[PDB]
Amino acid sequence: SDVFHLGLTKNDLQGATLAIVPGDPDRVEKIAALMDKPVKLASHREFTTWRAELDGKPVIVCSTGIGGPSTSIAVEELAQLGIRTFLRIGTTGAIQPHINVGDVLVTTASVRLDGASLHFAPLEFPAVADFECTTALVEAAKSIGATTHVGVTASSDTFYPGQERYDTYSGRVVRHFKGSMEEWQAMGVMNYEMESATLLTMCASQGLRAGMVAGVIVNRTQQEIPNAETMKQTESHAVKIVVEAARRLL
Amino acid sequence: KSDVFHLGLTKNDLQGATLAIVPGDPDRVEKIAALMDKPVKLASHREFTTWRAELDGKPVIVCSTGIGGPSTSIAVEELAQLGIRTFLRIGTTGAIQPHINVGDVLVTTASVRLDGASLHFAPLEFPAVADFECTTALVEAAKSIGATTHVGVTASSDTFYPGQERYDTYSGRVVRHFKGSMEEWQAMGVMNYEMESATLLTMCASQGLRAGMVAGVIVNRTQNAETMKQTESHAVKIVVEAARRLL
Amino acid sequence: SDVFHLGLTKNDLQGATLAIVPGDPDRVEKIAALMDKPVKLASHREFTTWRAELDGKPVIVCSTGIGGPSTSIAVEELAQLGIRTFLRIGTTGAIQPHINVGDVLVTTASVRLDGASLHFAPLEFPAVADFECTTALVEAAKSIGATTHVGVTASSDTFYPGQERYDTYSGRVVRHFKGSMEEWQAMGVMNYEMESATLLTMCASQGLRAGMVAGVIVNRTQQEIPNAETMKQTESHAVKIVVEAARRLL
Amino acid sequence: SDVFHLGLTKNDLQGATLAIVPGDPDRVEKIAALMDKPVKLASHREFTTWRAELDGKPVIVCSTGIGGPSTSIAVEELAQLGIRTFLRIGTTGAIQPHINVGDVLVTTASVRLDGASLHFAPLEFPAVADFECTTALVEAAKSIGATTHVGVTASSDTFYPGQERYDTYSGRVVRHFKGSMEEWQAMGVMNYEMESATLLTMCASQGLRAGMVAGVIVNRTQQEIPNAETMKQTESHAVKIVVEAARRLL
Amino acid sequence: SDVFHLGLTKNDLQGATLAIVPGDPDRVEKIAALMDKPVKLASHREFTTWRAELDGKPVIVCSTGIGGPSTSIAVEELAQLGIRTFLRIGTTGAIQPHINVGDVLVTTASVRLDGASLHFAPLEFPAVADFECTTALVEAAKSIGATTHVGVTASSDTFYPGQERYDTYSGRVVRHFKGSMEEWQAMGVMNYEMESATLLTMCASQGLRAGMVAGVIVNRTQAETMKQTESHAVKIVVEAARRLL
Amino acid sequence: KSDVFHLGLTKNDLQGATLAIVPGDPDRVEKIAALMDKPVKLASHREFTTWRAELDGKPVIVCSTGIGGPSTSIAVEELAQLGIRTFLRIGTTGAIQPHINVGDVLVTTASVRLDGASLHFAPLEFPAVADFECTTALVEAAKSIGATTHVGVTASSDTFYPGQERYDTYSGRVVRHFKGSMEEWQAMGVMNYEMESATLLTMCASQGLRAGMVAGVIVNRTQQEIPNAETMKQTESHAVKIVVEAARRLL
Ligand SMILES: O=c1[nH]c(=O)n(COCCO)c(O)c1Cc1cccc(OCc2ccccc2)c1
Ligand SMILES: O=c1[nH]c(=O)n(COCCO)c(O)c1Cc1cccc(OCc2ccccc2)c1
Ligand SMILES: O=c1[nH]c(=O)n(COCCO)c(O)c1Cc1cccc(OCc2ccccc2)c1
Ligand SMILES: O=c1[nH]c(=O)n(COCCO)c(O)c1Cc1cccc(OCc2ccccc2)c1
Ligand SMILES: O=c1[nH]c(=O)n(COCCO)c(O)c1Cc1cccc(OCc2ccccc2)c1
Ligand SMILES: O=c1[nH]c(=O)n(COCCO)c(O)c1Cc1cccc(OCc2ccccc2)c1
Ligand SMILES: [K+]
Ligand SMILES: [K+]
Ligand SMILES: [K+]
Repeated sequence: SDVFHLGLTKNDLQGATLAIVPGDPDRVEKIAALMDKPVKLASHREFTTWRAELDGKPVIVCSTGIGGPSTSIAVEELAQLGIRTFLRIGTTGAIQPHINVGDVLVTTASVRLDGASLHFAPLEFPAVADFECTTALVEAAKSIGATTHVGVTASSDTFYPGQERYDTYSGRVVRHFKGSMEEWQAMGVMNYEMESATLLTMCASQGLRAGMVAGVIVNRTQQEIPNAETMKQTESHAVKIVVEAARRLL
Repeated sequence: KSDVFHLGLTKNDLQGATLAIVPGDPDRVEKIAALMDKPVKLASHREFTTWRAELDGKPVIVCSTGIGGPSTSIAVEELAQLGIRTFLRIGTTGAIQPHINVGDVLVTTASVRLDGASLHFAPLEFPAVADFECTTALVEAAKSIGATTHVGVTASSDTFYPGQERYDTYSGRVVRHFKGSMEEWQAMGVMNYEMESATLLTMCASQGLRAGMVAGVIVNRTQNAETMKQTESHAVKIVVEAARRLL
Repeated sequence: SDVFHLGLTKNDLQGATLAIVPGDPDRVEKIAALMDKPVKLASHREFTTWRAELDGKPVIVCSTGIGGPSTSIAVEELAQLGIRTFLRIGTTGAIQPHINVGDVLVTTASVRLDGASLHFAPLEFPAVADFECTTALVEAAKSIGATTHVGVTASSDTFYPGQERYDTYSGRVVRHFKGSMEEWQAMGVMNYEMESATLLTMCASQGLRAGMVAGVIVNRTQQEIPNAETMKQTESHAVKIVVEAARRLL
Repeated sequence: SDVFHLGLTKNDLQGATLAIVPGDPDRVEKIAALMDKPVKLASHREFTTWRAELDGKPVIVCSTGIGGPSTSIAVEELAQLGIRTFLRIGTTGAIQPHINVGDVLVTTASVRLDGASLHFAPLEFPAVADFECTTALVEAAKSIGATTHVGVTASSDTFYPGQERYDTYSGRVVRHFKGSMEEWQAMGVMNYEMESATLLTMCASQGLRAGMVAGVIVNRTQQEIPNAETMKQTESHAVKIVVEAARRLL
Repeated sequence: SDVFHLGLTKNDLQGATLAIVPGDPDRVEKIAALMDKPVKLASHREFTTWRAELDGKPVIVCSTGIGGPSTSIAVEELAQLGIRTFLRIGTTGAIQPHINVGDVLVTTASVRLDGASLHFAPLEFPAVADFECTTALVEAAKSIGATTHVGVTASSDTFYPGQERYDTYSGRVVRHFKGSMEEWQAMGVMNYEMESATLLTMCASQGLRAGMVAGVIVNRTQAETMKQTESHAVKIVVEAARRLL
Repeated sequence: KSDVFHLGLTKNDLQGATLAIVPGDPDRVEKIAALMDKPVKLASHREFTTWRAELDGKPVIVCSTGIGGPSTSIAVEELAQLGIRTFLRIGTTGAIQPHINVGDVLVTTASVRLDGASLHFAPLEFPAVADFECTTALVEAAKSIGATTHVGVTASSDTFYPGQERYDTYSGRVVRHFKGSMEEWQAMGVMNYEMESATLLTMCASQGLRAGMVAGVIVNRTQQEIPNAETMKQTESHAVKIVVEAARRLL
């Protein structure tokens, strides 16, 4: 292995410069199966890597795990191995009333409610997505025909207090995050997730291209629990979009 | 006499216009408006000069903001009250990357917030990001007229001198916070310096308004009078062509 | 010209070391007319410059515009040309019930609700006026006989949200500035304006003398819309004080 | 399941109130095997859970993954299920010249170079370990006879820039973290890891008991590559200490 | 004198490496009297210094005054003279309902509501007590038989607004501290005092050992017992010093 | 016996006094009070010593604050509760400008806030500014007795050592934040270092109380590190005469 965590060599990639980066290790195979000649490379901790082919060109699929810290490890080590373009796909909870479950969201930039992004750039630096990657995702969503929303995402280091959840062990939220959801809502923020602030900041400040797409599985203004059947269809919809976007970026 | 506090305009003056081009210089307002059909002056107060014109049978507004976030925030807020929903900024800039030449055109995706006024609308963690439709329109308009274009991040400062790390000043010193800042921005891939985009993009993105940013390079910090005039005409043609696609 | 923005040479000043700095470019001609031998020097962007004579000594009047950014340009370039003393004249809105419309205010120091001051000194540094300039303004106010208050001013980078105005397009104020006016009121702050924080900080941290005087045109506890008759008389009253103060500082 | 991520019910725990929380899902079986009646419960994403018995009392072992974010999900959902005491075991890189590879470190408190801790308490709040937990670990290390150091730990949201590593894709470190290692060294900080700031802050501010122990696999002042032989013995040493400390806290 | 403020030479210490550091200059004699052969060395400003014998070993008692600033002067100058272990004793106001007047509190670490700690380490650094010192204080509390609580302390640069007191001249508390007591209460913070954050931070970041113990004289949620509580706590800090010689 | 928590004073003890001179050293209180008519000792508790005197037929208070903002904030609050409305501080200082000499007098217009206590009264953006009437009286009194006076900005630190960039210490190190800080304040025109002005001026200006600050230079940091004990004695007596004369103008 040429790297500390992923368990991969330069030869394993076979000249790949683009990677799709989901959060769940168990979802890596499903994405790679949509492309040609899928093969397993490695699995260590939360990092599972598969290789595939797209229009005769090698492509990587690699899981990051939950959160900025493990995402920062995966992105750095993939960059060392030659990756220059990163496309993230994940699940999300919407905070706007007009956004429904099953909708697809493309992130232009993120609210930095994380710690890892500060290790690459000061807070004043924008957590902005690459223009070519964002274009490819919006065009891919229109190609397959989905309800799409484009805008700002709130990216939090926690699932609970940072997203103003009160049904917890303590039942309390620290002063800084008290009434924060209502503030983001008024500012036009679409949704909550946990990795995009880190990914977009670290790529934009290091000459790497990054894009972000997500499927809505819950709306915070309507309900609190997701549905099992609709989630699988929504995940399938978002996967098709990210693969189609990767096609345009090769 | 007036519906607003500073601009001196009524809703009737706009004639249903929802788009506005916002330069910094009051003197350059006439020049932009003359490129479009039926140009007419409306008001001239302080640093704010407003002109109305017609683009493809649709009314468009041109209004100067002056230098800096404070007066930009006054102009944008008062124009939004009058019915404007789309704002397109055009200005001059100094490039900090060696590959970007004088005469090049730059489109801003988002800005580094080295200003104060942006914080009056959203906390620092909120991204000073441009609208996707506006950015697309500006990029496609630049390709239409044929120009050397660079797309990326811009540093937006509340000063011209210390915040942009200039040492040829009265004091000859730069405060600790900004010492070595230019080298840091350069390493992070930041294209250029200007003085208004962070305020404009933050206030628009956090209030449901569409904003875009385009600039012409007149100097490179790592390295002519007539070349500055040609660069302005090149950039002005792009912002008008982009406005056509957004109507 | 020897400067980037103002369009002036060192010769145009003719040995001048003091400058009166208003905000409105249209007000420059009125202030210069009060002094002997007025002449137009330059007009570029928001910067209009006039040269006059006071007691046989050359004096400059130069507009800064609204806000710290353009003010920082004007002051720096004037300092390069030889100016060592700066006196600001402007309008203001009072936040104290005991201060009435028509009163004159002299600022000792300012609350830094701006960005430009930070480009010259860290936040812990006081935005304080020069003692000789402040004494000259107070004694000039007593010379003409006007109701004067001396104290602290809040200096904001915006006209609307930073001064807690809710009659706007969005009708919202960001968390940081919510309830800020009530806090400044309890702390004894007299008024709101938009330039003093930048001017006083940049001068005090660079060895330049600076003073600040203002006329109250509106009271926030009483009304919102100003007048026409009383505004003109207050602006004529305050201008007299700033010229009289310049006589003492020459 | 009673929770969102772990895939566990309250009855699965069988009355357990203590959990050992490693980072690596693969290390869970190895810790559980030291105790009586070890059995698998669930495996979802980076969260693997096993149940065992210690002196006739049920105990839980659950993986957190790398980083504060996934750690915060695991700790919260375990607290919902009845866990009140948390003991972390991990690997670390030492930054003091007097600490040898193979040594064991017990953390009294942590430097907060993370984001997640801020979602529970403001920066001024100490990321401090529980006194009873710290005592148990120190006495357990004395029991088996290991070389032990007790003190402060630096806890970072990144593996690379936040720990001032320069052998990377960019080869640069952001201004904030430039020269930071030398600063921590002078302040007597022992080591770098990635989860203790989150764990200790979130427990101390919510009435939960937490302790932290680690085995040194590399010294940053000596070499940059860990020895893949003594590492197995070091991790075996640290596991024995955490299990013996758990015995004392039942 | 070998120092700027304290008025002491290295010879005055007679080889002492441990110091008990109260806030009150008038309480220095009272603490020393519990040990053998106490003698006054110096009295300058708010710094009163006595030396005594404990189990045949010399021990220093030196007042710091109220607040981080004067504390930082005393600790630094004592370190120059050879002191390596510092044990603080004081009074406190509890903010938890379960802690009674007369109880004894041992601080593991402190909430940094002070300015002086920042002059030694950035805010992210923990104001944590030394493990050996904390252990000795807990064991000494059991030795005399007190009702003891161990945990986190809020350390403030003011007595009034920083501790959310509204019975003042202004009757107001700045926004930053409005509702702060309730927040600390929910986070399990035991009490308020004015020096621990400075002491613990400056010692932990400079290789010096420090411990903190206090007697509860008032409960914020709720003369006679005030003197008894102080006598109880002083006995503990001297007994703790015995185990650290 | 006492109307306050710390000072050990009743409102009746003040006899109608509204002005207080506030030094740092408890042992310097008697020296200032001896300059005025009918001096009497009221109380001595902790670092707080209080004397009462008469000035031009009007009662005046002298009360020590101790070193640092924390104890200063206690003294000021409890004196205000007893009716004091005007505060004048006197102390010793170390100059950081080459042109300021030992024996000079400094009057502070406003202070750089390198303290913690000031934040408990107003956010950092609020200026630590002195009262205009108090400042005017201090400058005029200095010219009255004839002294070399400088008016400007003071750096007010929560420590004596690292916050004032002293390296001759036990550790020999200064935290990143304050490394190179003295050179920065020097370039910005800051006159000197002391330890209480930021707290005093902020808390008074934000609560409707009048405050003034004056100090005597006993050391210059660019010239030396250890003050001459003979010159300190003379400078102290010089500064005390000014603060009493300034108090006369404000009654
Ligand atoms: O609100 C959310 N915030 C987020 O940050 N994310 C993104 O994934 C983070 C790790 O789960 C996310 O996705 C959601 C949506 C959501 C709501 C409730 C419970 C969720 O979790 C797992 C689960 C439990 C039961 C059935 C299906 C899924 C997810
Ligand atoms: O470096 C820059 N930073 C900027 O923020 N801007 C943007 O305009 C801000 C107000 O001028 C900007 O454009 C430049 C480029 C530049 C370099 C040197 C001098 C400049 O000033 C005005 C000028 C001087 C002489 C002839 C024409 C214009 C502008
Ligand atoms: O509340 C104020 N805050 C301020 O910061 N300033 C200072 O001028 C900033 C530039 O406008 C200021 O002056 C005022 C008073 C005021 C209130 C309402 C409208 C104002 O604007 C211009 C106007 C409109 C209608 C009639 C006369 C003047 C000014
Ligand atoms: O310096 C460190 N910082 C840390 O934060 N951690 C803690 O684990 C975090 C996830 O690896 C940790 O442990 C170390 C020690 C270290 C140094 C170099 C490479 C390392 O990585 C994995 C590995 C690769 C090859 C052989 C053994 C271990 C670990
Ligand atoms: O609430 C407190 N906060 C604290 O920071 N401290 C610590 O001592 C700091 C200086 O008193 C502390 O101890 C207390 C307890 C307390 C409450 C009310 C009055 C107090 O003051 C002195 C006094 C007044 C009247 C009778 C006896 C003692 C002390
Ligand atoms: O540099 C200084 N910074 C200050 O903050 N102060 C103000 O007094 C604070 C408590 O000493 C202050 O005064 C000085 C001048 C100074 C320098 C070295 C030693 C000093 O202390 C007492 C002393 C010791 C030996 C001979 C004479 C005086 C005072
Ligand atoms: K993870
Ligand atoms: K302007
Ligand atoms: K003190």
